[PDB]
Amino acid sequence: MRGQIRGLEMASKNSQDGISLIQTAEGALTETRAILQRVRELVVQAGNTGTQDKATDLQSIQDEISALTDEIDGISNRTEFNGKKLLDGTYKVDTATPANQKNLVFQIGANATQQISVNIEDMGADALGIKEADGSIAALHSVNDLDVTKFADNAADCADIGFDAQLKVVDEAINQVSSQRAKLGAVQNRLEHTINNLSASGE
Amino acid sequence: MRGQIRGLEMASKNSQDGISLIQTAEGALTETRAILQRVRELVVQAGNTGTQDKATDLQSIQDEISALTDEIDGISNRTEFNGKKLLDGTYKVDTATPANQ
Amino acid sequence: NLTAAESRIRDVDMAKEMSEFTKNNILSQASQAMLAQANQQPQNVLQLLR
Amino acid sequence: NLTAAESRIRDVDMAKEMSEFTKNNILSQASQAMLAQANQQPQNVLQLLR
Amino acid sequence: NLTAAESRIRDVDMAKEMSEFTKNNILSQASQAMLAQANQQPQNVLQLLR
Amino acid sequence: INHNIAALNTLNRLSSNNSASQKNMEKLSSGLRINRAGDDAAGLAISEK
Amino acid sequence: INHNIAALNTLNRLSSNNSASQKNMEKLSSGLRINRAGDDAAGLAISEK
Amino acid sequence: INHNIAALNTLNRLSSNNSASQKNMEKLSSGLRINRAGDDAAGLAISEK
Repeated sequence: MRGQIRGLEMASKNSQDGISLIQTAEGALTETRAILQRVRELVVQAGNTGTQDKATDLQSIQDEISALTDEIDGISNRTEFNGKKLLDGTYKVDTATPANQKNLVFQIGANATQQISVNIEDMGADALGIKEADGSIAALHSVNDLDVTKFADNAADCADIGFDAQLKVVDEAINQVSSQRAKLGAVQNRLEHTINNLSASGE
Repeated sequence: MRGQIRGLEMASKNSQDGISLIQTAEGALTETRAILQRVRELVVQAGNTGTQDKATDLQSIQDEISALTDEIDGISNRTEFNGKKLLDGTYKVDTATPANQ
Repeated sequence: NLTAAESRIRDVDMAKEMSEFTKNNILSQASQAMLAQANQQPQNVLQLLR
Repeated sequence: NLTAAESRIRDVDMAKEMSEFTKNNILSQASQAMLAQANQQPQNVLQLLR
Repeated sequence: NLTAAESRIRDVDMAKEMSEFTKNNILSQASQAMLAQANQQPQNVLQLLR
Repeated sequence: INHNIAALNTLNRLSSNNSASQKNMEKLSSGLRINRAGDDAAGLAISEK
Repeated sequence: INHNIAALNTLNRLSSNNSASQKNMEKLSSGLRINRAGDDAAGLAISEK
Repeated sequence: INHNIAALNTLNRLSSNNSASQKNMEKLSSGLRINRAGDDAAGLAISEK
């Protein structure tokens, strides 16, 4: 009994610790979401300034956007909880090889297998993900915007220099971040629920 | 007499122990009930967002719900009183075969 | 967040720890009373001698 | 209109939430008082020993 | 309205329940005093032996 | 008369009073009369619904 | 009866009430009910969009 | 629970609100939303031109 009791309280501590890890990652992704919001604003504004302003001004917009990218990588790589750099692709959700997923095992209960799995990925190349991001598309859209001159070259009828494609893929990156944050919120709800059961059982 | 006396007090201890087992299971089911409450909320909200929001957003709601499911299984399988995993179907109320209840 | 984890390791929950303080004291007081009872047997041994 | 919906998801109704704050506090204070009553039984146990 | 009914099932009237808390405690204290009186008869039995 | 004193109604009523006081706190610290399904099973189910 | 008192539902309900009050402030100081993705994950995603 | 209180989301949201109010005045006293290049870098460059 005692074994499982003290082990159970320790498991609850472990769970709260997992929650706070999620708090750090969640804050990083919150800020990432603010960045991507600003990016989308610049994409829309770039969209009209395919008429209004020149490749010089579009290049200024690109300066800002590229800086914002560099910050996204900066979040992905500086973000550490007790040194744990998470947002990097080390903890990809599902590699081609399941052996290389590097899944995250939080211990949750006192006994064997009373644990879970967690994964995460966001970085510069977090645009639309097929299995890789893609080649000329779905990677730069987060990393290197097309907002250099290429909107002055053509409207949305190209899909590689088209405005619609651009805006779409940005919105999809947003949907991946939003999805990740949503999952994490669910997970910490799960954890808290469990911690209630752990403390109860402990009593 | 003595036989039945000490046996009787032991039986009362045994009964209290059974109660506390029930306390553990009851707490697990309390939490399960909170989960299911949240689920129902998401179902209602999903109901109106059959108009308001898209299959992407419904898919986000599904992400949360699926997580909550996975927690229900997590309760059913992590819940143990001195190692006794109860909520599992091992102790089904009434199998087709009464021998396997 | 790190502050929270730090505290969970470092900061004691002084409610529970107060209860443990209470408990350990009363166990000490009780224990002493048990000594005061323990050391009275020999004097009735003396009553057998006297 | 979208601002309204945004707020209805995001913006808390701080009136109700204030009332919940009030409530949760007083439940905490009451709970502590119940601890202060809980931890006084053992000392009358001592009175049985002493 | 449903909140009201919910509460009437769920929410305890902590005034009355406080009074019941008071009562049950004092019954415990009294009971213990009755034990302290109960366990003093045997020692006058000893006075008959001694 | 002392191998087994008769003052066990004393102790049983004592454990009962202490049990009651415990339950009282369990209600007051939480603020519920249904903190546990044995308090009121029927009303629990209803309240759920 | 005092090696391990039974007044731990007390402390657990206490940590729960204090947890709640904390969350309350986290909402009020910010002015949000979605200050954290565990408050409302679904509505968070929606609100994002 | 008091060696390190958990009421730091309080202070962080406070410094954030005060930061915002500062920025608000910086805009209002000047009458600009581009008083500083971090407000809007892109629109700053454009506005320059």
